[PDB]
Amino acid sequence: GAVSTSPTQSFMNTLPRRVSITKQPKALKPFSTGDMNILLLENVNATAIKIFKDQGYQVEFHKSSLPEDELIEKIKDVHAIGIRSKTRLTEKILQHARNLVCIGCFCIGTNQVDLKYAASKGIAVFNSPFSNSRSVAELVIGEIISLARQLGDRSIELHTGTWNKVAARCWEVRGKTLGIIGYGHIGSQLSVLAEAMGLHVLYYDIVTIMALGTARQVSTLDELLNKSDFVTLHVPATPETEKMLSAPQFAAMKDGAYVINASRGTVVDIPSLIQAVKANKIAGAALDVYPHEPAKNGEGSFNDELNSWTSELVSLPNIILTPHIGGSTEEAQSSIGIEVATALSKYINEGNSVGSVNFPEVSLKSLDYDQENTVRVLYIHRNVPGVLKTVNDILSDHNIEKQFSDSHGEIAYLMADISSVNQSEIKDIYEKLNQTSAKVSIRLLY
Amino acid sequence: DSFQRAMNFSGSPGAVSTSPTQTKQPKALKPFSTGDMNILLLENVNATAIKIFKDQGYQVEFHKSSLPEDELIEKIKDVHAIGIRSKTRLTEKILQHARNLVCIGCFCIGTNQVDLKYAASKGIAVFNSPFSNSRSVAELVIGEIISLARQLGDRSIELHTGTWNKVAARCWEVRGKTLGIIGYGHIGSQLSVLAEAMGLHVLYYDIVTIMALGTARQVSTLDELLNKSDFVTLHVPATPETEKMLSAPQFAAMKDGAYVINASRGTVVDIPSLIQAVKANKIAGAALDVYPHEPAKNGEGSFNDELNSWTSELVSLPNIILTPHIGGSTEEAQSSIGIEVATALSKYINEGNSVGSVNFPEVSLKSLDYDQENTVRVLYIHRNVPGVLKTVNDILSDHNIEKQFSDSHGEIAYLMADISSVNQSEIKDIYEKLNQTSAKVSIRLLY
Amino acid sequence: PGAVSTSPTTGDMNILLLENVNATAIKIFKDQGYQVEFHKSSLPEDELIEKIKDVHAIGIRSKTRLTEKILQHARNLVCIGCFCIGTNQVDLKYAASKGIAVFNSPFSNSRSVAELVIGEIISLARQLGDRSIELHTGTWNKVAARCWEVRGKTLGIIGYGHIGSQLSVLAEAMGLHVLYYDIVTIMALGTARQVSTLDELLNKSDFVTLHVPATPETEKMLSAPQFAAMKDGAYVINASRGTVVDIPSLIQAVKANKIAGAALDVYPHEPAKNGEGSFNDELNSWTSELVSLPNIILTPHIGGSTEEAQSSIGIEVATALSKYINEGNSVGSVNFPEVSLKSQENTVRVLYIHRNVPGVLKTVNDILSDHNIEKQFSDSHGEIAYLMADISSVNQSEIKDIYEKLNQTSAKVSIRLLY
Amino acid sequence: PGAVSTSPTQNTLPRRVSITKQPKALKPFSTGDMNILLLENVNATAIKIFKDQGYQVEFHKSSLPEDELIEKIKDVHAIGIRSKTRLTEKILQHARNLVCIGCFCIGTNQVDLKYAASKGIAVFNSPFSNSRSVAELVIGEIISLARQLGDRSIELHTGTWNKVAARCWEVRGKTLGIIGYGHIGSQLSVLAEAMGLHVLYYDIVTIMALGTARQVSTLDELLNKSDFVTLHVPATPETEKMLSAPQFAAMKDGAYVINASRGTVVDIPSLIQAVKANKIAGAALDVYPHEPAKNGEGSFNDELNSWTSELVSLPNIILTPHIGGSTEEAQSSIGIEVATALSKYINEGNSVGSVNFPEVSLKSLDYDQENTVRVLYIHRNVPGVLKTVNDILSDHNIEKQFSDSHGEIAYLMADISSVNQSEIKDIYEKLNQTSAKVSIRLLY
Ligand SMILES: NC(=O)c1ccc[n+]([C@@H]2O[C@H](COP(=O)([O-])OP(=O)(O)OC[C@H]3O[C@@H](n4cnc5c(N)ncnc54)[C@H](O)[C@@H]3O)[C@@H](O)[C@H]2O)c1
Ligand SMILES: NC(=O)c1ccc[n+]([C@@H]2O[C@H](COP(=O)([O-])OP(=O)(O)OC[C@H]3O[C@@H](n4cnc5c(N)ncnc54)[C@H](O)[C@@H]3O)[C@@H](O)[C@H]2O)c1
Ligand SMILES: NC(=O)c1ccc[n+]([C@@H]2O[C@H](COP(=O)([O-])OP(=O)(O)OC[C@H]3O[C@@H](n4cnc5c(N)ncnc54)[C@H](O)[C@@H]3O)[C@@H](O)[C@H]2O)c1
Ligand SMILES: NC(=O)c1ccc[n+]([C@@H]2O[C@H](COP(=O)([O-])OP(=O)(O)OC[C@H]3O[C@@H](n4cnc5c(N)ncnc54)[C@H](O)[C@@H]3O)[C@@H](O)[C@H]2O)c1
Ligand SMILES: O=C(O)CC[C@@H](O)C(=O)O
Repeated sequence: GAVSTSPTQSFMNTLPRRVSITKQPKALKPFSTGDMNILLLENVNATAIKIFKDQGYQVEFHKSSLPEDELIEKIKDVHAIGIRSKTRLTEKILQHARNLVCIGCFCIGTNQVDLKYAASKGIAVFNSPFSNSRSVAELVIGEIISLARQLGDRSIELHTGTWNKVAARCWEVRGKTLGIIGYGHIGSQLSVLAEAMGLHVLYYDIVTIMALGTARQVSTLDELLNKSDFVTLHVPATPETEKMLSAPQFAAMKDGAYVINASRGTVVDIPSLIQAVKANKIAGAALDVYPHEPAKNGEGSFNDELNSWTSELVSLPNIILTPHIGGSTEEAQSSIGIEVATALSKYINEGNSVGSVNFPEVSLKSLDYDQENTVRVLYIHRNVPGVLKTVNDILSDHNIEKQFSDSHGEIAYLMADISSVNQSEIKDIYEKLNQTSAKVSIRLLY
Repeated sequence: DSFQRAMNFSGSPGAVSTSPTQTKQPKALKPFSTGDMNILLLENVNATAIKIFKDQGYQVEFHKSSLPEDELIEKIKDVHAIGIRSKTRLTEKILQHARNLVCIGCFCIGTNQVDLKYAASKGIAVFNSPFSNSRSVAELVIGEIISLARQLGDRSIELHTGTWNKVAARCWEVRGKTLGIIGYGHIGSQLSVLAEAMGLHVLYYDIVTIMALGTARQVSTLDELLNKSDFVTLHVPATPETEKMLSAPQFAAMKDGAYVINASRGTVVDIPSLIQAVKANKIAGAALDVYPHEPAKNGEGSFNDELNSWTSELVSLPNIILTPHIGGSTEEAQSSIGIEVATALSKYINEGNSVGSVNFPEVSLKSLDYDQENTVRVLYIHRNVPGVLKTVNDILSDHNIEKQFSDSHGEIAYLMADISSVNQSEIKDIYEKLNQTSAKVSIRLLY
Repeated sequence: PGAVSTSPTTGDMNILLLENVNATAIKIFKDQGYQVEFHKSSLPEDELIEKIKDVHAIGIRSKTRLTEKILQHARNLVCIGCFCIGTNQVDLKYAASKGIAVFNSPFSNSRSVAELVIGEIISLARQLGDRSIELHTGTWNKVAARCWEVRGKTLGIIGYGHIGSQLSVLAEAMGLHVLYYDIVTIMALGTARQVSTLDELLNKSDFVTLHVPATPETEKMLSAPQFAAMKDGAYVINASRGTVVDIPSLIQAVKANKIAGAALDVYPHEPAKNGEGSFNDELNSWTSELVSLPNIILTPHIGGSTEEAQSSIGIEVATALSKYINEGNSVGSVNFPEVSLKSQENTVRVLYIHRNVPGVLKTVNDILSDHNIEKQFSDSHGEIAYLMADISSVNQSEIKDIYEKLNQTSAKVSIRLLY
Repeated sequence: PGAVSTSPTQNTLPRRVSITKQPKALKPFSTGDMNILLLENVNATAIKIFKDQGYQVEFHKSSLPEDELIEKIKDVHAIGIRSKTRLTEKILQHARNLVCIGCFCIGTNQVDLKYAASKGIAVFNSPFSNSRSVAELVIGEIISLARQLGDRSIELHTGTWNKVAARCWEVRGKTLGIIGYGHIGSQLSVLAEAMGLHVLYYDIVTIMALGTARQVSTLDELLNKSDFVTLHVPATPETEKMLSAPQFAAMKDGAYVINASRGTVVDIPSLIQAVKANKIAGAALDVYPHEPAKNGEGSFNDELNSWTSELVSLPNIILTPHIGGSTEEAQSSIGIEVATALSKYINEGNSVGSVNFPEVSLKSLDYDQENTVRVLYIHRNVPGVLKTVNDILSDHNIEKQFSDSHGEIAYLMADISSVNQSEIKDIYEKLNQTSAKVSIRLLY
């Protein structure tokens, strides 16, 4: 009835990637310490080895994990350690790590590390949560097509001599609808690929999320299950996602629809999927993840003793099974290398703990090249009253340009930039802070 | 002199200048011959075709496979149109018995299963569907690119037999990789756009200069494409030049750990040389939809050393995807073929329209309006000799001819004429006169 | 879809060009080797008569009247090019009666009009015209009130034809939502939506624009009741036809602050020529009223007045006349049957224009019966018909014989043989 | 002869709603109600955001005489202005309660930023809210100039019918040269491509193109190859008169010039001369070297800019009075940006995006952090102040703390737990009598 102001809101005025004309960051070196020793285990990617050697750190590399007694001896001298999933950094092991500044988990998982014990010794732990997104999104595009045309079945037939040309119930993916459960890093990336392959994209999330492209958020999962040809899961493991696709969800789906799970091994009830496929309700499925997975690669590893429905699952048509290869590419392993090595490096060189999984997240803008006589104090301490009183007293002869402290449990982390400090005064500040009683670990960068 | 004002002509001062630019209802018609229309459909044509024919009111007989030769002969005696696919062989042996047949539908690309020349000689028009499977093949390839990049087939076969084998080594994200398309035709150009959207660089080789879609680039030699591509895929016709165009020297021109995809034609790759390139770790994987020798029917021991001798060798190799000519085996493709060919046969029967025919002159005329009473359409198939239009236009000379179109194709020609103000007495007279001209091959009148 | 299911899917030829047709046309004709005479305006009737007695093709635009009085003297004329949409300046029936084919350019101005509208949308949304007129007379008047970003607003297109569908894609790219009303079901481009009633479009649109023909149904189709159906402070654009809007009712809707602005390219009465006192109360009585209103953009029928449009007309019509002369192709002709044939030695093409009566193909195909006819196409248009036949193995002696025989048939209107 | 190998690897989320813990809402100590004063007809979106916080809001459509402004500002905690209200030291000296200033506009020169910072007063503005509005204006002027729309309409409004297709063009296929590929330039780029123009841009920085725009290394390459040239640059000494006689000579015959950036960036006498010589076919100007302070009837004339009578007598010139950002949507977005900024500064102490202040903020306290106070301590960047402050707070655990400096001023923000109402008053009075203190608030 009246022309009127459109819904416009200022955060939608964006700017493309450009080159700053910044001032050179001052490079900072620790007090009293010599060479940084990095130990990398479990065949971390060469991108990581390179980033560390270019800093001038000494790097020791291993393709697998170490026996516990060998790991103990090596870890005594080491300043940073990179691991993946199979190295268990327990208190038994970390108690001997007198020099360790940080731990890199070159992977998503961090449970192999006793995070709380580590924090208690002032050891920051970093990981790579989102480095595998593109690899999983592409896997799914490939499985959509592969399921749509029963590729796996065709190839297995031909490899054993059966020629079975079938158009019945095989589809062009253009025009079909993809239902994405969880519009996160993977879900939103998959959305754009799926639209490019000519699918209509619906998504269900527990949060209101701005769509990419022409994807549509649906308010209930049953709308998504009702209207989707392909349903795919990109959710975390929570109690709410635990078995969130079970018999009633498969009944809500279309006859001859398809199910894809490269999220978490718990999110699908497999006995109910097996039964939905056997009833010809579900036309095919692709699983990358299972309730129980072997610890190592091997030849009889995937069987009825690991998951009891294995012999049933294997005997079904149009089932694609993969052994957790969602993120298993050279590009992903290489990006993890860069993300985590860069993270450890910024923590060592600048004290930046943003993205740490067990630590307060603290950082400060870099000092300029030309800020002569400025020191950065990195003070990890016990989260009790009276500690900033102590510290800011010790530093009170010098102007503090800026300072940031934050806490995480029983631990806290102060970072302060102080100006006009000569080398005599630096040694004095170090020894004073080193004999405070709240101190867990201290480092000064100059 | 006037050659400076000619190099500063196709160059310019600098001037703003013009950019480089660039209802009535159809009357439905029925033949003069009594007894309707029998359609025979073989080899499991799609339901879209069955529906189009029944809605015309034709009597339709449907079969899911082909017939023995003796059964096919007896059925074809009464039939007015026959739909087939690749495995029904309409030889002269069979078509000699087809006294009523007006047209043949090939619900597929190939027409070699039909003796097209014998058919044309009897005034039988043949129709097919060349370009209906394009999207289906392009999507197959996108899926095999990813599947090969990630060794999906190998992973699944392992797990189905109980082997857990997680591998990132030489498994890749296809974003950033380069796709080399050999043959930038209907399928190649479609695949190009998909591949860019999946974040591949696309190069293509063709024997002709073709305008790129998107930001694909044409390379002048195949070896440049083989040198620069991570994935190589073939979308070419079967010519003597494409016969074994990827052999040992082309695999040596390719990258270490590159990939080969062939959903074009069974002859275009030399398989013993591919087997050898894979065994030497030169080629990291391959997907084949088509083979030199393919079984005639689906079956359990059909794909073996007796059909192609290197079968047992090929199957024992890692990261090999084998499919049984399923490039165009989708519901959407089979359904579009259904509609294209059944619409074509239907317009040929109801209106005489032979456009898109593979063995016939291509002739058609605008539909007559609903309300054009007393108008007949003459469909006269004859021998392409002088003096035939003289004869025909004489026979019709008492009636105004609203329009007429004749065209020739070899020894056969096809006249189509719309004549107004014709009563039923005069119609029978025209029919019997045209039916006893000596140039006549077959005649039909629609009113 | 409650189950996964299938998805949807030659230097003898004299050309005379009048009224300043575009150079693209002059070039196409000279590259054929035709002799070309060009004029920037039209000719007096007596001069036109003398020139036309030898002309084989004539190009005109809107102001040259090819009456029977003039065409009766055109002994050589094969065809007429209208380098424009309109053809009423030509007596089409008399022309057809002499075997003269007439061609025009209906759809060459589509992009030019669609861009004009995108510009007027923005200009009206921000009162640009008013701002500039103010400043040109010294008034500084910065105004944000009721001025809008077009992003998010809705465009209502009446008539989703060549112009409407082109405008649709532009408007979406500028971030408008597009609704359209047409009297026919038309598949949308992009994410435009067809609305089943005009009143729904008027109710839901911020900008309303007209791209319809002049029919009795479009005659004054936007009047007082349609402006009442529109939003307060909505906008009206008419670059279709001068009759389609009731202007006194638009004036009244603007005066009542119902309509916030309007752009008109077309009027009920327009001057014949450019001039200084041409647009006034004697031409349309509401002129002084219309002019005194805020946020009204007035243009003098410039919707298709670009270099690119004039240039495309040049190419379309000159190519058409050229294919008619060189190949007999009459497809796109406005007053003639539409006939053409796919374009070695010893083949002739017979072009026989004749009276549409029985017995004529009998006569003609008799005359040609010593020679094989490879193909042949005849069609009719009223009292006239047009045969085109390709005959093989013909030497120049036999060609002259066929010509003289066809030239003395009684149904004949005009004949030409191409070899 | 090649080897397949790792691609060159370079993950966001789309905007989403948080399902965190409910933010604890915080109220200042010694203060009662927050009074907001809004001048110069700020948009209703701002009035609404402030009343929903429960602030008392006084609104005016214009600016105030200096003596009235002085009296009102004595009580006021936040003031919103636009370009014409001059907040000098003369006026701000009497601002005993003022916590912050909103500039509901891009410009902040009307405010004495340094004096303000010296009294602990944070100033906020809206730099980039007008981008889309300017980009659309330009698309409209491109078309309007290409078709001489303005000239046609002026003619008809006076009774002249003048149909012209000569040197009138479809913009499809033409080239747009964007000088300054910033917020406006990059937005315009995408629009222009959609209207079928080829886009070149010149910038002093390497900027990744949107779409199929192409960065050119020199300005004269852009001037040489463009049909339409448009300016979206800041006022620097390098942009001062950056289009003058030599740049117009580098441009195409019958090309077009658009300036909705800054009033100084084009040399107008040289543009007038290029148009008169038929070098430049048309121009649109939104901005001038001298502009009137207010709307009025004889404001734009030879006394303001001497070439006015010359400029106005030329064909195909579009003149607008600084309306690049004058839309409902732009004014409304400014409303939201600045009112939200002032509100977060008042309610949470967040000074990020401040133009004259250290940029400090802390994650919100949870609903269930009972007995926590937030200390907002604006002081002098001199040694020994954190010693004093962290001493005063040393009976309480500090959960977190962030101090940063900007010249002679610094700003500490500290979250302290387990504080009852007795102890809160004690901390306030101690911090209020520290010698480094400029201003202090506590939120609890
Ligand atoms: N298969 C593999 O090898 C592999 C590799 C990488 C990641 N992953 C897994 O994939 C999943 C997604 O990774 P990501 O980075 O995209 O996650 P993300 O955290 O970026 O996003 C997950 C999404 O799930 C949504 N969500 C949470 N609970 C939900 C619920 N109950 N219903 C619906 N939506 C819900 C969240 O709102 C969010 O949008 C995780 O489980 C991750 O560990 C697996
Ligand atoms: N696998 C299947 O089920 C299936 C399905 C459909 C089509 N096909 C086949 O795919 C192929 C492509 O079909 P299309 O529709 O895209 O064909 P098309 O005719 O449109 O394109 C083929 C292209 O190959 C080019 N070409 C020919 N010889 C070449 C050579 N020696 N080197 C490089 N380029 C060459 C041609 O110039 C042309 O541009 C054909 O063999 C067709 O039969 C297979
Ligand atoms: N101003 C100019 O200089 C200029 C230039 C070119 C064309 N035009 C005119 O613009 C108009 C549109 O031209 P076009 O090329 O798009 O024509 P078109 O014939 O392609 O489009 C007309 C459309 O309007 C629809 N329509 C007809 N009557 C209708 C009605 N009563 N209500 C709603 N829809 C109706 C038709 O079905 C069709 O889709 C015509 O009048 C044409 O002559 C003007
Ligand atoms: N007319 C109005 O009402 C109005 C409205 C909004 C903005 N503006 C003005 O428009 C301009 C653009 O605003 P914005 O938000 O895009 O600015 P921005 O700061 O995002 O972009 C300016 C761009 O200019 C580039 N640059 C700087 N100096 C340059 C030079 N000498 N030559 C070329 N490029 C140069 C910068 O690198 C940057 O990319 C500013 O002057 C702004 O004040 C005017
Ligand atoms: O081209 C002309 O002569 C102007 C009028 C023209 O628009 C027409 O009648 O189509």
